[PDB]
Amino acid sequence: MKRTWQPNRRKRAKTHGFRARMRTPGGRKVLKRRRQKGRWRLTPAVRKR
Amino acid sequence: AVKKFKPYTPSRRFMTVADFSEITKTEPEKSLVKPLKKTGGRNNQGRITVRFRGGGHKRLYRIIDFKRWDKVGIPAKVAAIEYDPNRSARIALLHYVDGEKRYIIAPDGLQVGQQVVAGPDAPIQVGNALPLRFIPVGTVVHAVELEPKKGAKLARAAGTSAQIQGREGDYVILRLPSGELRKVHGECYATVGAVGNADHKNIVLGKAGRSRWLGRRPHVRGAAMNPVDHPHGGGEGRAPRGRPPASPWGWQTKGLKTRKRRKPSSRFIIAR
RNA sequence: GGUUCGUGGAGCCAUGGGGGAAUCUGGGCGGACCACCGCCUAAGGCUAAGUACUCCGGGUGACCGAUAGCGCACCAGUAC
RNA sequence: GAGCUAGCCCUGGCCAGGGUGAAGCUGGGGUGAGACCCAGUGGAGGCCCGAACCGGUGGGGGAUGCAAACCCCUCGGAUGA
RNA sequence: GCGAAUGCCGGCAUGAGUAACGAUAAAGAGGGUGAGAAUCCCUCUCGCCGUAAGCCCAAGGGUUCCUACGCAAUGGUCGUCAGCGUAGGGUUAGGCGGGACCUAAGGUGAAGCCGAAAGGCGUAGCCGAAGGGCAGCCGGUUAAUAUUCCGGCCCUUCCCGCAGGUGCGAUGGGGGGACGCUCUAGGCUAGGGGGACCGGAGCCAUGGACGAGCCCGGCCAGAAGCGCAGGGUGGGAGGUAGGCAAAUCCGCCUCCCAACAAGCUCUGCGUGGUGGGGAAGCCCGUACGGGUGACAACCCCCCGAAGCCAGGGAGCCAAGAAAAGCCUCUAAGCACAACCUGCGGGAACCCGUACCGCAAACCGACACAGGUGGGCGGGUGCAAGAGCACUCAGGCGCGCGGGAGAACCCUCGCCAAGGAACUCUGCAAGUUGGCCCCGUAACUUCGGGAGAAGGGGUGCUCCCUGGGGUGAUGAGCCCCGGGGAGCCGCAGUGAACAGGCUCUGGCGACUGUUUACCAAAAACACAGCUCUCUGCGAACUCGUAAGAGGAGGUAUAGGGAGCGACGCUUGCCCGGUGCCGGAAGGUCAAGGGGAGGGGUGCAAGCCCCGAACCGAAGCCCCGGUGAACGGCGGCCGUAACUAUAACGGUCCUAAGGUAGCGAAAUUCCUUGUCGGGUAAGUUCCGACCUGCACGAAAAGCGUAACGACCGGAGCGCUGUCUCGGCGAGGGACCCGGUGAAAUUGAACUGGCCGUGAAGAUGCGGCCUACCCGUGGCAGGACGAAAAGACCCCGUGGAGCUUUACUGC
RNA sequence: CACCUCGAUGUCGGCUCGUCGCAUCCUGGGGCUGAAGAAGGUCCCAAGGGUUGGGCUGUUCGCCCAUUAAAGCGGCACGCG
RNA sequence: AAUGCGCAGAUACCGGGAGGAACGCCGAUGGCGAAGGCAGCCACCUGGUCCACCCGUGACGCUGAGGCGCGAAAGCGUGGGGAG
RNA sequence: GCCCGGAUAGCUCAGUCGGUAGAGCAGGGGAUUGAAAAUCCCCGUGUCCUUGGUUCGAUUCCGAGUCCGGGCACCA
Ligand SMILES: [Mg+2]
Ligand SMILES: [Mg+2]
Ligand SMILES: [Mg+2]
Ligand SMILES: [Mg+2]
Ligand SMILES: [Mg+2]
Ligand SMILES: [Mg+2]
Ligand SMILES: [Mg+2]
Ligand SMILES: [Mg+2]
Ligand SMILES: [Mg+2]
Ligand SMILES: [Mg+2]
Ligand SMILES: [Mg+2]
Ligand SMILES: [Mg+2]
Ligand SMILES: [Mg+2]
Ligand SMILES: [Mg+2]
Ligand SMILES: [Mg+2]
Ligand SMILES: [Mg+2]
Ligand SMILES: [Mg+2]
Ligand SMILES: [Mg+2]
Ligand SMILES: [Mg+2]
Ligand SMILES: [Mg+2]
Ligand SMILES: [Mg+2]
Ligand SMILES: [Mg+2]
Ligand SMILES: [Mg+2]
Ligand SMILES: [Mg+2]
Ligand SMILES: [Mg+2]
Ligand SMILES: [Mg+2]
Ligand SMILES: [Mg+2]
Ligand SMILES: [Mg+2]
Ligand SMILES: [Mg+2]
Ligand SMILES: [Mg+2]
Ligand SMILES: [Mg+2]
Ligand SMILES: [Mg+2]
Ligand SMILES: [Mg+2]
Ligand SMILES: [Mg+2]
Ligand SMILES: [Mg+2]
Ligand SMILES: [Mg+2]
Ligand SMILES: [Mg+2]
Ligand SMILES: [Mg+2]
Ligand SMILES: [Mg+2]
Ligand SMILES: [Mg+2]
Ligand SMILES: [Mg+2]
Ligand SMILES: [Mg+2]
Ligand SMILES: [Mg+2]
Ligand SMILES: [Mg+2]
Ligand SMILES: [Mg+2]
Ligand SMILES: [Mg+2]
Ligand SMILES: [Mg+2]
Ligand SMILES: [Mg+2]
Ligand SMILES: [Mg+2]
Ligand SMILES: [Mg+2]
Ligand SMILES: [Mg+2]
Ligand SMILES: [Mg+2]
Ligand SMILES: [Mg+2]
Ligand SMILES: [Mg+2]
Ligand SMILES: [Mg+2]
Ligand SMILES: [Mg+2]
Ligand SMILES: [Mg+2]
Ligand SMILES: [Mg+2]
Ligand SMILES: [Mg+2]
Ligand SMILES: [Mg+2]
Ligand SMILES: [Mg+2]
Ligand SMILES: [Mg+2]
Ligand SMILES: [Mg+2]
Ligand SMILES: [Mg+2]
Ligand SMILES: [Mg+2]
Ligand SMILES: [Mg+2]
Ligand SMILES: [Mg+2]
Ligand SMILES: [Mg+2]
Ligand SMILES: [Mg+2]
Ligand SMILES: [Mg+2]
Ligand SMILES: [Mg+2]
Ligand SMILES: [Mg+2]
Ligand SMILES: [Mg+2]
Ligand SMILES: [Mg+2]
Ligand SMILES: [Mg+2]
Ligand SMILES: [Mg+2]
Ligand SMILES: [Mg+2]
Ligand SMILES: [Mg+2]
Ligand SMILES: [Mg+2]
Ligand SMILES: [Mg+2]
Ligand SMILES: [Mg+2]
Ligand SMILES: [Mg+2]
Ligand SMILES: [Mg+2]
Ligand SMILES: [Mg+2]
Ligand SMILES: [Mg+2]
Ligand SMILES: [Mg+2]
Ligand SMILES: [Mg+2]
Ligand SMILES: [Mg+2]
Ligand SMILES: [Mg+2]
Ligand SMILES: [Mg+2]
Ligand SMILES: [Mg+2]
Ligand SMILES: [Mg+2]
Ligand SMILES: [Mg+2]
Ligand SMILES: [Mg+2]
Ligand SMILES: [Mg+2]
Ligand SMILES: [Mg+2]
Ligand SMILES: [Mg+2]
Ligand SMILES: [Mg+2]
Ligand SMILES: [Mg+2]
Ligand SMILES: [Mg+2]
Ligand SMILES: [Mg+2]
Ligand SMILES: [Mg+2]
Ligand SMILES: [Mg+2]
Ligand SMILES: [Mg+2]
Ligand SMILES: [Mg+2]
Ligand SMILES: [Mg+2]
Ligand SMILES: [Mg+2]
Ligand SMILES: [Mg+2]
Ligand SMILES: [Mg+2]
Ligand SMILES: [Mg+2]
Ligand SMILES: [Mg+2]
Ligand SMILES: [Mg+2]
Ligand SMILES: [Mg+2]
Ligand SMILES: [Mg+2]
Ligand SMILES: [Mg+2]
Ligand SMILES: [Mg+2]
Ligand SMILES: [Mg+2]
Ligand SMILES: [Mg+2]
Ligand SMILES: [Mg+2]
Ligand SMILES: [Mg+2]
Ligand SMILES: [Mg+2]
Ligand SMILES: [Mg+2]
Ligand SMILES: [Mg+2]
Ligand SMILES: [Mg+2]
Ligand SMILES: [Mg+2]
Ligand SMILES: [Mg+2]
Ligand SMILES: [Mg+2]
Ligand SMILES: [Mg+2]
Ligand SMILES: [Mg+2]
Ligand SMILES: [Mg+2]
Ligand SMILES: [Mg+2]
Ligand SMILES: [Mg+2]
Ligand SMILES: [Mg+2]
Ligand SMILES: [Mg+2]
Ligand SMILES: [Mg+2]
Ligand SMILES: [Mg+2]
Ligand SMILES: [Mg+2]
Ligand SMILES: [Mg+2]
Ligand SMILES: [Mg+2]
Ligand SMILES: [Mg+2]
Ligand SMILES: [Mg+2]
Ligand SMILES: [Mg+2]
Ligand SMILES: [Mg+2]
Ligand SMILES: [Mg+2]
Ligand SMILES: [Mg+2]
Ligand SMILES: [Mg+2]
Ligand SMILES: [Mg+2]
Ligand SMILES: [Mg+2]
Ligand SMILES: [Mg+2]
Ligand SMILES: [Mg+2]
Ligand SMILES: [Mg+2]
Ligand SMILES: [Mg+2]
Ligand SMILES: [Mg+2]
Ligand SMILES: [Mg+2]
Ligand SMILES: [Mg+2]
Ligand SMILES: [Mg+2]
Ligand SMILES: [Mg+2]
Ligand SMILES: [Mg+2]
Ligand SMILES: [Mg+2]
Ligand SMILES: [Mg+2]
Ligand SMILES: [Mg+2]
Ligand SMILES: [Mg+2]
Ligand SMILES: [Mg+2]
Ligand SMILES: [Mg+2]
Ligand SMILES: [Mg+2]
Ligand SMILES: [Mg+2]
Ligand SMILES: [Mg+2]
Ligand SMILES: [Mg+2]
Ligand SMILES: [Mg+2]
Ligand SMILES: [Mg+2]
Ligand SMILES: [Mg+2]
Ligand SMILES: [Mg+2]
Ligand SMILES: [Mg+2]
Ligand SMILES: [Mg+2]
Ligand SMILES: [Mg+2]
Ligand SMILES: [Mg+2]
Ligand SMILES: [Mg+2]
Ligand SMILES: [Mg+2]
Ligand SMILES: [Mg+2]
Ligand SMILES: [Mg+2]
Ligand SMILES: [Mg+2]
Ligand SMILES: [Mg+2]
Ligand SMILES: [Mg+2]
Ligand SMILES: [Mg+2]
Ligand SMILES: [Mg+2]
Ligand SMILES: [Mg+2]
Ligand SMILES: [Mg+2]
Ligand SMILES: [Mg+2]
Ligand SMILES: [Mg+2]
Ligand SMILES: [Mg+2]
Ligand SMILES: [Mg+2]
Ligand SMILES: [Mg+2]
Ligand SMILES: [Mg+2]
Ligand SMILES: [Mg+2]
Ligand SMILES: [Mg+2]
Ligand SMILES: [Mg+2]
Ligand SMILES: [Mg+2]
Ligand SMILES: [Mg+2]
Ligand SMILES: [Mg+2]
Ligand SMILES: [Mg+2]
Ligand SMILES: [Mg+2]
Ligand SMILES: [Mg+2]
Ligand SMILES: [Mg+2]
Ligand SMILES: [Mg+2]
Ligand SMILES: [Mg+2]
Ligand SMILES: [Mg+2]
Ligand SMILES: [Mg+2]
Ligand SMILES: [Mg+2]
Ligand SMILES: [Mg+2]
Ligand SMILES: [Mg+2]
Ligand SMILES: [Mg+2]
Ligand SMILES: [Mg+2]
Ligand SMILES: [Mg+2]
Ligand SMILES: [Mg+2]
Ligand SMILES: [Mg+2]
Ligand SMILES: [Mg+2]
Ligand SMILES: [Mg+2]
Ligand SMILES: [Mg+2]
Ligand SMILES: [Mg+2]
Ligand SMILES: [Mg+2]
Ligand SMILES: [Mg+2]
Ligand SMILES: [Mg+2]
Ligand SMILES: [Mg+2]
Ligand SMILES: [Mg+2]
Ligand SMILES: [Mg+2]
Ligand SMILES: [Mg+2]
Ligand SMILES: [Mg+2]
Ligand SMILES: [Mg+2]
Ligand SMILES: [Mg+2]
Ligand SMILES: [Mg+2]
Ligand SMILES: [Mg+2]
Ligand SMILES: [Mg+2]
Ligand SMILES: [Mg+2]
Ligand SMILES: [Mg+2]
Ligand SMILES: [Mg+2]
Ligand SMILES: [Mg+2]
Ligand SMILES: [Mg+2]
Ligand SMILES: [Mg+2]
Ligand SMILES: [Mg+2]
Ligand SMILES: [Mg+2]
Ligand SMILES: [Mg+2]
Ligand SMILES: [Mg+2]
Ligand SMILES: [Mg+2]
Ligand SMILES: [Mg+2]
Ligand SMILES: [Mg+2]
Ligand SMILES: [Mg+2]
Ligand SMILES: [Mg+2]
Ligand SMILES: [Mg+2]
Ligand SMILES: [Mg+2]
Ligand SMILES: [Mg+2]
Ligand SMILES: [Mg+2]
Ligand SMILES: [Mg+2]
Ligand SMILES: [Mg+2]
Ligand SMILES: [Mg+2]
Ligand SMILES: [Mg+2]
Ligand SMILES: [Mg+2]
Ligand SMILES: [Mg+2]
Ligand SMILES: [Mg+2]
Ligand SMILES: [Mg+2]
């Protein structure tokens, strides 16, 4: 069966990216919380080239 | 005419395709005066604002000349009559003495090698465009400006045409394709003749497929949905409207006039 | 809209719309209104302290004592 | 949150091999001129059979499963919405 | 201060040495190693993939690659092995792919517009790719990289320079790039099949063969120049009022040559100096390569692409990207600049480059019988084929095994006689099945129904014979056939793939779409018909707005609604609701208006209420309108046999159901009543119609053709059945290894009659009964599972409706 | 009526397997009779064992076809998922 | 007579504009046509028919099953049009 | 089965706070006609469904019923 998780690095950085979060007052508050909460990773860790 | 097919396949039985005999040695359009890329997309920024649009062959817009007035006096030769998927009418490609090339929504009768031209000067004959105030009251005429220097906007959808009824000063009474009698400005240009391809209205698509090729998606009947969706929705084994026939949105769709009354546009019209 | 004030006799202070003054014998207010009697000066701006809070440092505790105490006394917001 | 699912937009890719034989042509015949009727060429089609691919009709099996929808046999579509 | 909250956390039990151990592709043995090996290594047998279970690329993953040490744990067993632990190595470009290029949707966004704030739009530009553009192929080496290192040959850019050409010169003009689907021609190539020819280590086995025997191999790359296919392309000279400057460029006119060409060009394919590869077998050989085989040969035929020349050709309608590179044109500028063409020498960055990659390394909590895009994907045979059988290369036997040889289950095979009697239903399973040739009915929209139905042939041997394509008009090679004799079996598409067929109803015209995870349908859609709104800053939709979709559309067009191919049709009622038209009237809110009255002042005043009357839309009222919401009768009496009732009477209305259908997907009474099929028919088909309660675009009645739709017949065939039997394998069972689960008040948990909250193992009486297991069956433990999904109750909640209320 | 069960007692019919009751359908006895005989009617004993296969409908039932010694009725949570 | 139309102002009259259809008088028992039919005016395309001269061919004629064409009105299809 | 409504001249119906009840047709006598219709002119007629009761008095008001017509008969 075709499931719900089809990995795509572009789609990730694009969707949950840092520059992504930073553009929307909504995404800016996410980073804000994650920081307060101590989250080691503020954005979904993902690497390409 | 209009080609017809033999029932060598159901749906091929009733399908009729227009005939492109008056399509001149063209077929492909001249990349120059058109074609511009044509942005397809069935909605505005975000949501769809017009249901059932989408799919349908790739198209190339043909930037056509809807105000032949730029070239007053400059004549031009009817060089060709091309096919134009962005409209029902056929378009006439014409080379001007000027060396300039443009397309005019090909009028009916218009023909290859013919010479046309626009202006007050222009001779009242199929092809020529002039302000309405010079077109001999009574003659039929297509592609008409609604307001001066604002670009032709009436009659131009195949077999369409308007007719001069008479004048009342700066205005001339016209009878548009609607049967509406409206006063239009005299300085408003109008090219004489009657669009053409008056047979268009007789093509029988033949199969759902054809509507699809035209970017026309399946249209769902209201009563045939659930009440969450449409005024006509639910009930059970079929069902009559059960209330004044409505639209997904609620407005009665059988009689209820939508034209807003206090529009300045009136006082220039007289029944439809 | 604010005030205890939910039209209430509903003033006062705010203001979106229309109308639209005056300079001190001018003008606002004392709960409709009017008259006396009084208070006060609008339509520019600033102003310590007394007040609030605790990320942070300290002292204390008829506060807990590793299922308690912060979610973590343990490389914990980590693993997952 | 549309990296599942639904729709659309942009740009690319894919569809074994068989069959049927439309229109048009071309020749012949026909007539005043024609319609038209024969051959042949022709290659049309939400056309036919059938892989891939896309499905998921009927039955069986599975039922703390290989699997939170699977497997087997059988069926649907397969140049087209 | 806890025994209970289907309490929470943790721990440990029960079921239990039980079910399992993840595709029924399969194993066996001999040697190694080793504390220990069914399970690791090697060899030899055997089976299994092969349009793959084999290769290469992209994504994703990220060291899982290789190597040396290792086994606790992880690998459903074992493990000396590992994709597992420790450590060490390993992934090297100017030309490959991204980037120092271009633009697509879409993002972002100078102007500018809009929003209470956040923020929302937005001509350019910028960003944005597997699209356009762009310079390398063949070999060789590593344990592990290679179009990256090495060798051969071949290219691209930039900077400087020398030489020779030229008005050089843009982010600007122009051209080009540049484009659909289907079908295709001519040459090539990839790929493959032959060889009486060439190069090969060997082999003659068991009856025969030393034979023009068997087995192996007979290639690859390659600048210039040549060839051979093609693809691109007119050349001149004049005018010029267009391409928002200019043009010598395009574009227009005019004349001069050429003209199904040539020339110029640009690809591709051959050939090419030359470089490189180079089996089988046999010997070392752990491994797992190396040698030898060679100074290997490297040649001739034939089949031949869905690939190449390619922007080739034809036809069709649904009429099929942009931008840069690249040419050409000129503006400023500069013309001791500058380009262009040669030829030298220099310069040439960043990132990826390991490995898995239809999977044990990606998505599915697992080394999960699932999902995952592109290219290659040999041979033979069967008409073809990417099908089916076997098999190359290559890769596997799926990570528990050994025995048994019960029930029962799974998948499977055969069966006497009969055959659908089985059942809701011939559900299932059978029958039929390929190709060639006969030959096929109603009805029909002339296509179709057709593969209708129903038959016949199909193997092999010998003789004769007709055509083609390739060689040259013969030879060989391939590709289609015709005929004439004869052979053998039960059987010739001798295996595998590959329709059971009729007759007749219902619904839907048809191909399509749907409830991902119980419905594929008579449902949705669909061409087509009608109604209605919309004159364009359209109507309508999204948005507070700007803005946008509609549409760069303009009534032969857009939106809404309903029907729903097509044929014949689509009656009557606008009285209530709706919508449309009514510059009169009645009513009607702020508002204008002030008759009149009031409160206070000594008063001027100041503040208050407030009748006429003038005040919209809406409503009332007058009209219209049905493919607008909707509606479309009752009771009596009548004909000279009866019966009925053409006719009559009278109430009822807005009018009183027309045609056509009718016990119907609609009929209650009803298996209605006659016919038909049947030995027998609540079903079915034809009828008749007191049609409980059809009926004309929520269409009516038909209809060819379609239907994995639903009903009723019949023929064929059968284990569906009478009625079962036997047999196969995977399980079940036994042995060794590993080892769960829901459940569980606790148990020392028999039967009958009674009793008991009214169905007791647990109470009474009586009867039975030594203790404990194993394989089975499922009546009970009101057995498990889900604090019933029905019902009702909560002044519980949600979704939906409307002439409920109140609001926006 | 609503007493156990709504923290679940699966609720028609068929199939399979039955087992029991008797208020007996058959067969065995027996008294009557408007019982000549053979057939019956009727009632009393008596289940020990028998109690057919089809068509129609989901049917239970029922109606038919063809037979039969007969083609019994009923209870077992309208016995039995 | 009643429907119906008319003070929300009809009828009657005047002016303007739209549209469709048929064409007064001439028209006559008239004419043309093979029949059906054909009537305001104009232009073009075209058939048939009579006369005079008696010039040319030289019987090439008549009819005509079947075929083919035409064929009022109503009616049917697709679209348009719509005053009476 | 539960609820609503109707039961007035021979047929089809109208009507009444209560009190001498009508219409159309049918039917009866005349007239017109040669004679039937049509058409004139004259006419009754109704124990106002039954049964209890209220009232001074009911077909007219109330209860029960009888037959007829209409609606409901669901989750089961
Ligand atoms: Mg996806
Ligand atoms: Mg990506
Ligand atoms: Mg993506
Ligand atoms: Mg840290
Ligand atoms: Mg980050
Ligand atoms: Mg990474
Ligand atoms: Mg069709
Ligand atoms: Mg083209
Ligand atoms: Mg938009
Ligand atoms: Mg946008
Ligand atoms: Mg957006
Ligand atoms: Mg929306
Ligand atoms: Mg266009
Ligand atoms: Mg047009
Ligand atoms: Mg169009
Ligand atoms: Mg004029
Ligand atoms: Mg629809
Ligand atoms: Mg629905
Ligand atoms: Mg609704
Ligand atoms: Mg919704
Ligand atoms: Mg609604
Ligand atoms: Mg509805
Ligand atoms: Mg409805
Ligand atoms: Mg529903
Ligand atoms: Mg219904
Ligand atoms: Mg309704
Ligand atoms: Mg509206
Ligand atoms: Mg206007
Ligand atoms: Mg109109
Ligand atoms: Mg209108
Ligand atoms: Mg209040
Ligand atoms: Mg108060
Ligand atoms: Mg007040
Ligand atoms: Mg107040
Ligand atoms: Mg106030
Ligand atoms: Mg005050
Ligand atoms: Mg204010
Ligand atoms: Mg203010
Ligand atoms: Mg004023
Ligand atoms: Mg003062
Ligand atoms: Mg003063
Ligand atoms: Mg003073
Ligand atoms: Mg003063
Ligand atoms: Mg003062
Ligand atoms: Mg104040
Ligand atoms: Mg005051
Ligand atoms: Mg005060
Ligand atoms: Mg006071
Ligand atoms: Mg004060
Ligand atoms: Mg002041
Ligand atoms: Mg600080
Ligand atoms: Mg501090
Ligand atoms: Mg502190
Ligand atoms: Mg303590
Ligand atoms: Mg602890
Ligand atoms: Mg803790
Ligand atoms: Mg502890
Ligand atoms: Mg802390
Ligand atoms: Mg904790
Ligand atoms: Mg600490
Ligand atoms: Mg500490
Ligand atoms: Mg740590
Ligand atoms: Mg998506
Ligand atoms: Mg997606
Ligand atoms: Mg031919
Ligand atoms: Mg097809
Ligand atoms: Mg299935
Ligand atoms: Mg299925
Ligand atoms: Mg089961
Ligand atoms: Mg299992
Ligand atoms: Mg098929
Ligand atoms: Mg307790
Ligand atoms: Mg507990
Ligand atoms: Mg529990
Ligand atoms: Mg145990
Ligand atoms: Mg075991
Ligand atoms: Mg057990
Ligand atoms: Mg298991
Ligand atoms: Mg396994
Ligand atoms: Mg050794
Ligand atoms: Mg040893
Ligand atoms: Mg193969
Ligand atoms: Mg295959
Ligand atoms: Mg990684
Ligand atoms: Mg490693
Ligand atoms: Mg490696
Ligand atoms: Mg490697
Ligand atoms: Mg070690
Ligand atoms: Mg070791
Ligand atoms: Mg170990
Ligand atoms: Mg281990
Ligand atoms: Mg260790
Ligand atoms: Mg393991
Ligand atoms: Mg495992
Ligand atoms: Mg060892
Ligand atoms: Mg390894
Ligand atoms: Mg390099
Ligand atoms: Mg290199
Ligand atoms: Mg290089
Ligand atoms: Mg750089
Ligand atoms: Mg650079
Ligand atoms: Mg760019
Ligand atoms: Mg750019
Ligand atoms: Mg991009
Ligand atoms: Mg790219
Ligand atoms: Mg392209
Ligand atoms: Mg590319
Ligand atoms: Mg490159
Ligand atoms: Mg190269
Ligand atoms: Mg090499
Ligand atoms: Mg090596
Ligand atoms: Mg290496
Ligand atoms: Mg290499
Ligand atoms: Mg290579
Ligand atoms: Mg190296
Ligand atoms: Mg020099
Ligand atoms: Mg020089
Ligand atoms: Mg030059
Ligand atoms: Mg110069
Ligand atoms: Mg130049
Ligand atoms: Mg340039
Ligand atoms: Mg340039
Ligand atoms: Mg250009
Ligand atoms: Mg093609
Ligand atoms: Mg080659
Ligand atoms: Mg070859
Ligand atoms: Mg071959
Ligand atoms: Mg030798
Ligand atoms: Mg021998
Ligand atoms: Mg031998
Ligand atoms: Mg021998
Ligand atoms: Mg022999
Ligand atoms: Mg030989
Ligand atoms: Mg210029
Ligand atoms: Mg010329
Ligand atoms: Mg070698
Ligand atoms: Mg050698
Ligand atoms: Mg040699
Ligand atoms: Mg190109
Ligand atoms: Mg360009
Ligand atoms: Mg200059
Ligand atoms: Mg310069
Ligand atoms: Mg140049
Ligand atoms: Mg040189
Ligand atoms: Mg450089
Ligand atoms: Mg750089
Ligand atoms: Mg590499
Ligand atoms: Mg690599
Ligand atoms: Mg590496
Ligand atoms: Mg790899
Ligand atoms: Mg692997
Ligand atoms: Mg690989
Ligand atoms: Mg796969
Ligand atoms: Mg696979
Ligand atoms: Mg693949
Ligand atoms: Mg998998
Ligand atoms: Mg495994
Ligand atoms: Mg072979
Ligand atoms: Mg063969
Ligand atoms: Mg084959
Ligand atoms: Mg075949
Ligand atoms: Mg095989
Ligand atoms: Mg055993
Ligand atoms: Mg199996
Ligand atoms: Mg048998
Ligand atoms: Mg049979
Ligand atoms: Mg038989
Ligand atoms: Mg077969
Ligand atoms: Mg067979
Ligand atoms: Mg027949
Ligand atoms: Mg048929
Ligand atoms: Mg058939
Ligand atoms: Mg043989
Ligand atoms: Mg034989
Ligand atoms: Mg076969
Ligand atoms: Mg055969
Ligand atoms: Mg078949
Ligand atoms: Mg259908
Ligand atoms: Mg349809
Ligand atoms: Mg279908
Ligand atoms: Mg489903
Ligand atoms: Mg289907
Ligand atoms: Mg549907
Ligand atoms: Mg539909
Ligand atoms: Mg229609
Ligand atoms: Mg229709
Ligand atoms: Mg929007
Ligand atoms: Mg647009
Ligand atoms: Mg419908
Ligand atoms: Mg028909
Ligand atoms: Mg009405
Ligand atoms: Mg009306
Ligand atoms: Mg109405
Ligand atoms: Mg009306
Ligand atoms: Mg009015
Ligand atoms: Mg007054
Ligand atoms: Mg008063
Ligand atoms: Mg007064
Ligand atoms: Mg006073
Ligand atoms: Mg005074
Ligand atoms: Mg007043
Ligand atoms: Mg009004
Ligand atoms: Mg209607
Ligand atoms: Mg109708
Ligand atoms: Mg209407
Ligand atoms: Mg009667
Ligand atoms: Mg009727
Ligand atoms: Mg019918
Ligand atoms: Mg009937
Ligand atoms: Mg019947
Ligand atoms: Mg019957
Ligand atoms: Mg009969
Ligand atoms: Mg019958
Ligand atoms: Mg009816
Ligand atoms: Mg109707
Ligand atoms: Mg209707
Ligand atoms: Mg019908
Ligand atoms: Mg039909
Ligand atoms: Mg289908
Ligand atoms: Mg179907
Ligand atoms: Mg069987
Ligand atoms: Mg059996
Ligand atoms: Mg056996
Ligand atoms: Mg067995
Ligand atoms: Mg008991
Ligand atoms: Mg006891
Ligand atoms: Mg007891
Ligand atoms: Mg047992
Ligand atoms: Mg049990
Ligand atoms: Mg409960
Ligand atoms: Mg539910
Ligand atoms: Mg309540
Ligand atoms: Mg409530
Ligand atoms: Mg709602
Ligand atoms: Mg219970
Ligand atoms: Mg219960
Ligand atoms: Mg319980
Ligand atoms: Mg129960
Ligand atoms: Mg049945
Ligand atoms: Mg019954
Ligand atoms: Mg019972
Ligand atoms: Mg039962
Ligand atoms: Mg069950
Ligand atoms: Mg059952
Ligand atoms: Mg006039
Ligand atoms: Mg006259
Ligand atoms: Mg005549
Ligand atoms: Mg004229
Ligand atoms: Mg004379
Ligand atoms: Mg003569
Ligand atoms: Mg006629
Ligand atoms: Mg007519
Ligand atoms: Mg009566
Ligand atoms: Mg009455
Ligand atoms: Mg009555
Ligand atoms: Mg009488
Ligand atoms: Mg009475
Ligand atoms: Mg219920
Ligand atoms: Mg209900």
